[PDB]
Amino acid sequence: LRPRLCTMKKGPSGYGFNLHSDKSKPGQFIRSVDPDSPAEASGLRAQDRIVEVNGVCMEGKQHGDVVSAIRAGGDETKLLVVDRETSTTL
Repeated sequence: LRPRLCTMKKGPSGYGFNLHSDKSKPGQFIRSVDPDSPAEASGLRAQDRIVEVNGVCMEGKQHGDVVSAIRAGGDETKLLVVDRETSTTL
């Protein structure tokens, strides 16, 4: 599965997701997505990692800097996200 774009327009309750850091892995991940939210409708899923915000790479950025990038876009955001890697050599 490859990176997917989730495009959403903000409602009165925001987009409807929680963004958080991981214990082990770098990057900002989707903790949860609210039912019936703009976020859910856009295809965003729990455990997704944010790769880009509005076409800008988020690699190496701290949590607050990804949050600011999302907020800076005003009433809309476009998140390029990927699910967690599921490939292991044994």
